Amino acid sequence: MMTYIVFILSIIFVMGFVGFSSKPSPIYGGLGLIVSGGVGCGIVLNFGGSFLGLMVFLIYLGGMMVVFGYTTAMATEQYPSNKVVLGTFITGLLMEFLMVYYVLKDKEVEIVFKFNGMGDWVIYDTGDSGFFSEEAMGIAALYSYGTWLVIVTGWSLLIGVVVIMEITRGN
Amino acid sequence: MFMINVLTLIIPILLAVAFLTLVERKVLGYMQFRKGPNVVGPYGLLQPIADAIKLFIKEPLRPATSSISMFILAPILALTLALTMWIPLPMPYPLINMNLGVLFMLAMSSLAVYSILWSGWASNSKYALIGALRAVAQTISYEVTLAIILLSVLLMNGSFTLSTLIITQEQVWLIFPAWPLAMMWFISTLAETNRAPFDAGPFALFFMAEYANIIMMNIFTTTLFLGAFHNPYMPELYTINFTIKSLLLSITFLWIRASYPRFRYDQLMHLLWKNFLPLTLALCMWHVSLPILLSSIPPQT
Amino acid sequence: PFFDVQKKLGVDLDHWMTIQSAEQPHRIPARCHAFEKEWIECAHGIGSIRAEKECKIEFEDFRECLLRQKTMKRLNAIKRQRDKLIKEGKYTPPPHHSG
Amino acid sequence: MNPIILIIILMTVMLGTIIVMISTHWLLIWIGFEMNMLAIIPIMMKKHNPRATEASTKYFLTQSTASMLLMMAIIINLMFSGQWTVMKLFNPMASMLMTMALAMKLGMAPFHFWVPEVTQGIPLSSGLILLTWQKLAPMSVLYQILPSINLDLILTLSILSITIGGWGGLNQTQLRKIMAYSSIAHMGWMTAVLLYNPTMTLLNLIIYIIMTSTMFTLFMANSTTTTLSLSHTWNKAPIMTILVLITLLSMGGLPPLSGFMPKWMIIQEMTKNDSIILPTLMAITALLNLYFYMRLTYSTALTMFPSTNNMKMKWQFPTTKRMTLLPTMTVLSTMLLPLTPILSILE
Amino acid sequence: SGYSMFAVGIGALLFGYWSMMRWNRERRRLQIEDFEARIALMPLLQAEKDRRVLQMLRENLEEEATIMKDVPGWKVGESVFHTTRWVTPMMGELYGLRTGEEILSSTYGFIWYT
Amino acid sequence: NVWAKEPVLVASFAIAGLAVILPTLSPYTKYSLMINRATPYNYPVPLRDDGNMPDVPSHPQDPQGPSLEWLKRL
Amino acid sequence: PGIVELPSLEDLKVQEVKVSSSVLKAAAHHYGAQCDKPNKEFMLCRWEEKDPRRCLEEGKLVNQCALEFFRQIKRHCAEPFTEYWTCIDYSGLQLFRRCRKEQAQFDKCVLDKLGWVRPDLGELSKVTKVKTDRPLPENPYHSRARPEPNPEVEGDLKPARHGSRLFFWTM
Amino acid sequence: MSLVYMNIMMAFTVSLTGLLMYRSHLMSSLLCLEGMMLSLFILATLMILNSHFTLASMMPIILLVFAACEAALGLSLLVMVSNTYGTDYVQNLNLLQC
Amino acid sequence: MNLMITLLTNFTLATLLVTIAFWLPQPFSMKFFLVAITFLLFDLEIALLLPLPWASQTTNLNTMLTMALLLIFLLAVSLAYEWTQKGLEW
Repeated sequence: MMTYIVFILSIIFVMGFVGFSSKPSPIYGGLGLIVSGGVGCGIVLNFGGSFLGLMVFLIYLGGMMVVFGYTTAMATEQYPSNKVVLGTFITGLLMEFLMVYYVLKDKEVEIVFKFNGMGDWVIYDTGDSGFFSEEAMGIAALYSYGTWLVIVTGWSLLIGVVVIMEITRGN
Repeated sequence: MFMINVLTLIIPILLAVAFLTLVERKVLGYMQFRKGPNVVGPYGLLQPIADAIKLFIKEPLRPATSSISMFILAPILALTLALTMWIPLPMPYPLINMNLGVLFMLAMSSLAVYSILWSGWASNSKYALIGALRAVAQTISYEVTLAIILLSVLLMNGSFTLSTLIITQEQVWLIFPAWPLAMMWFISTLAETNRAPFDAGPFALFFMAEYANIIMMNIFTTTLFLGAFHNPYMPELYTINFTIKSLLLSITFLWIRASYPRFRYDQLMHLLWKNFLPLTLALCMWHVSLPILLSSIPPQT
Repeated sequence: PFFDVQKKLGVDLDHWMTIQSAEQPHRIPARCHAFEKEWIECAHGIGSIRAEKECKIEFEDFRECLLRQKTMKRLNAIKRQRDKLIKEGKYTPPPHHSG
Repeated sequence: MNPIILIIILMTVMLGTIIVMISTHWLLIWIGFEMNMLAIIPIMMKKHNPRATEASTKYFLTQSTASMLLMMAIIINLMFSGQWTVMKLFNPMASMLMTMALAMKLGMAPFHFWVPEVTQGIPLSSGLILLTWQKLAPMSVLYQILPSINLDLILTLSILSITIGGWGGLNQTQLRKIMAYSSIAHMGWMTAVLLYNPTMTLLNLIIYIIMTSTMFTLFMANSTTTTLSLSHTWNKAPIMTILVLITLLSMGGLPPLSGFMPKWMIIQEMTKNDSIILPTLMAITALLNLYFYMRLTYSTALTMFPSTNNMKMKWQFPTTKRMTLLPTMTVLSTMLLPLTPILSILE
Repeated sequence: SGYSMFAVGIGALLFGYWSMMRWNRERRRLQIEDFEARIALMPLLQAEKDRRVLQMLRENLEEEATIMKDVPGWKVGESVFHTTRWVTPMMGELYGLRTGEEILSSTYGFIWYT
Repeated sequence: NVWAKEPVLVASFAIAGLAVILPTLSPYTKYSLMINRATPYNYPVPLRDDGNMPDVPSHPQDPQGPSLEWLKRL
Repeated sequence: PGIVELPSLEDLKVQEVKVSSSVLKAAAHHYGAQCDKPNKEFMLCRWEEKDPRRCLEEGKLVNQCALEFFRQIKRHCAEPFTEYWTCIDYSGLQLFRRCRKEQAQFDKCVLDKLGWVRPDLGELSKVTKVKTDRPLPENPYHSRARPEPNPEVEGDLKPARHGSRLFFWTM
Repeated sequence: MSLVYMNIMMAFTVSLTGLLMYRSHLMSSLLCLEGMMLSLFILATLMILNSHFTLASMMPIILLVFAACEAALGLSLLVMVSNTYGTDYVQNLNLLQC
Repeated sequence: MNLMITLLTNFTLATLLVTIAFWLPQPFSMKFFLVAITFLLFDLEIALLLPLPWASQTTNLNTMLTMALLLIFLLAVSLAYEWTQKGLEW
């Protein structure tokens, strides 16, 4: 309910990554990655971020986690939580809270960097008169400039199809 | 006043779902020779509201102390998708003027597939789970076809903005420059609503999610291919004719629900891939190669 | 090896994605356009070591355009001094909307 | 496994290596490594044993995390001075992550735990193509980004690669694990020179690829996995014996034979700096990694192990394979001592 | 009736294409009128933009000259950069010490309006 | 023949073949390129006064410059 | 480094055009017709020299030209220009195709009492010359000179001195 | 220094450790690799958005399509491993020894 | 964040509804597997295709025509490849 909304969504993003990086059951991992992908889409849309951030949400949370949970469920289940997972989640939460505290009550945080501690509404553009939605025209390339690029991308996709059928018993 | 706008969106949809249940049951009763039933309530309305409170108050025979988190997240996701996804649908002036909304519709359809998978996993390792896995497959194999067909019918809009869609649909409709593509899209909507010919609790809430998804796809149909001319300083005319076309297409959706047998799953996947998917490719490359033929590329503003 | 069939055939497959200050699809600039134009025109025909020892000033200028490190440092020091003197109790400030 | 499909997959391996070589943009470097992975997985599992399945699994996990670490280093590079050119980097952390990604990509001693395992459970054609192309293609990228590397990275990984690929290797009777440990030793020998004169690195790459092609061709002529099978190939045919002799002694790096041109020219353009303790340490470890070559030779063609019969039956049927190119590669790999001023073929 | 149904389907299809072509060309005429609007309108807005950002810069430098008189170093208008060019400000040089409402309306206003 | 075996596939190949061939032979592709080129997104900048060009008209009403007319002229 | 120079508010006060966006969008083509002959001096100044705090005088001149244009449209024909912009106001995003009757009324008005032929589509295009008074600048990027050229190796080449000059293999 | 970059790089290191240390499963390891992919996607996309570097906005979409087909290959390999066994543990891969 | 307001209001309404509804009672097939991966690959190529209508206006329309037809033609090549090589059957 304040200005630091990109920071708050980044904090819940790191919350979700820890929440499935503590190695749970893989369907709970898929749930945690769904939460992380939703709030990361929120981050990239708050930088705006109109086209591409919701574009990938159709793929990343529209075409990937379905197959992930699919092959999760039909391969194995192992119906039983464990103390090591809860301990790793507590250590991840403690690392999160310690980084937040040393961003709040200090100036800079060094891993080997100098992060200026304030929610970045700045830097940001000074409202330039587009009238063409810059990133949409960006992705509206690949077709008048992307000669070699879409050729090798579609080529690798065709090879992906033939690789999948060969490994799953070509022909 | 914006939360009041939210409430005036989400209060009529529950009444819309329950009265859709009475309308589908009585129009089955006046297609197939069962002239009724209408005794409970005058012309049958107190029977749907009592059916809603009956599914509310029903004794549980309670099996449901298994996996609390997944069992509380599957119906909540299905109902929040089905209840939030009339926001970019441009009933005359939409609730949020999203710059791109049809891709947002497709993303929420895939999240409904996630909720189906979560209920299938919460169905506790069963032949019902294998049937739910087949339902996931026959729901996921049509978001290819629906997205590619949607892409080619918005290629005559030029942009995703959907107010450019209501601009394009004033002179003629979008059924005439794409009638086979709209036919295949309508069959894809029959597949995505998971109903005939294409086939634990709270059953009332997954029921709610199904019917709100159907009325979403019908309003999205009526915006996408049909409609009337919008008039500023008179939105009520567009509301009237939009509601009439959506109601007629929902009754025709019932009229195809009644009179066809179900398909075997081999025939369903064979049908999808080996009949729709090359024909979608061919109609889509022809709708790509037509604006360079007719000097009519649509103005992305 | 760094083969240059890229240059031999005369095909500009990889010289447009590459750097800023190229020809964007609509002829629009970047955020730090002129900084890279001056830096590249400084270090064009130079052997990448005296390019370090001679084109360093414009490179640091472009880096402080890109990340804006020292300018955010200055803004942060301004806000911290603002906080300590408003806690001390001097001039509840009317520079916003007034003087 | 139709021949059209095999021609397509080998053409995609060629295309991945060409896209690695030819581009001046980081995205095509990542796409080249990635397409090389995606194509080199079904050269493995040409059989259907679970050995090849688990080997492709191990290779996929290590190769893919190396690719993701590479992409992390490139995104840090664009966080700093922003352009997608293949040149000097602008962060020691980014060059650190990138050299560790390429070190996992082609094998160093903290990273080599996938190499003998993935070479054990695959046939010899897949091992040949993965050794030659997967150790050819990232050497181009290191050759392009050499002016911006912290030296302790390359040199610690190279010293450790030579000594671990030496020490691990005196305890394997399998052929493929011997060849994999030899590959690790030669990756170390190429990497240690890279900040001093990279012509030596590319020439050592050419020599090691020709040597490995001769080695795997002399194992493709007669299906052997253990040294006992090598002694039975002493018994069936005599020319395979003397060529295993000469190619093993040229893997060892002895002066009249053409495996000494890589080591000694590296010694030259290493010691025209003031590094002397590092050449003598590397070359004593080059004395060390010759012993398993020498016991291999004692098994094959110098002593004679007693052979089972049915060689009496195998004598009627001559070795009627086709070799890829055995005699040309043999005489070019072993008789190429006095053409050391073909060093300057390369600039 | 199969040939006749095929013929009437292709006829209605071609009629739809012709009408859509005509309406798209008139639509392109109207979009070129919109471009005329933004072209002829622009320099007045450019002048107002320049005056407003120079006004906030002079105000904020006077504010800094008041607020930092108790520190060593610190000249009042220190250019971070070395070259003497008008670099575009970063909205932190512009919208600083403003406390909340106006900076949320100006920075993130377009992102979560419409 | 093949019309009775798999008709929808043959219809798809036919409409696909016309989608490949047909954009060459058309009286409208050069019109498409002209319509698409002549819409100004950014500002058409003024430039320095004279190299004595018999072009670059000083008034936007002056007809000495390259303009479009075939929008209105069908 | 060298501190910045900014003009004070002794100069940065022109009486603004205090009309809103609707009427300013509606009055566009005639603003391009009568005025906007001397704005291209301002715009050429801005595009040649990338420095505001330099072309502000011409900004004052285009601002007074716009204010004189609106004073002239207030004095002469007509009063239903108010009707025209309040007709284009409530039409959402301002299409020029909704309220066209009053555009014809306004054009007949302005042809009756002022002239001012409407610019044809697309005659607010067509890159334009303008004469100036200030000179065209050298080095507008205020940067240093170029450091050093590289001494080019040219001329013919002799056969090498004794071949390789390696350990042996002389010639 | 755009503070959100700090927590996103922190999330990258979190997903990297989740990839590297992993117990008795491969689907969770591949899913953490997918999370690391998402981290690289978000980080590169915030960079390209704030820098207005418009022509090379192909990096996020091409990064994600290529690493998505990587994930597809990994799922096919996991299905092959679980086909030649009963389960898909990190255990029972103990053959083909070093 | 206004759609976040809508989403939060509908999530709270649905959550209160579900909590009232719950706190007031008063083997495997490989043929199943290939469909998901085939979905994954064709949906990735959909993600390549679908920024075509934003691209529909540019200076070089023939290059866009060529590469767009190459994209859909490769999609049809892969589909017809697995069609002829008897993969997706039952």
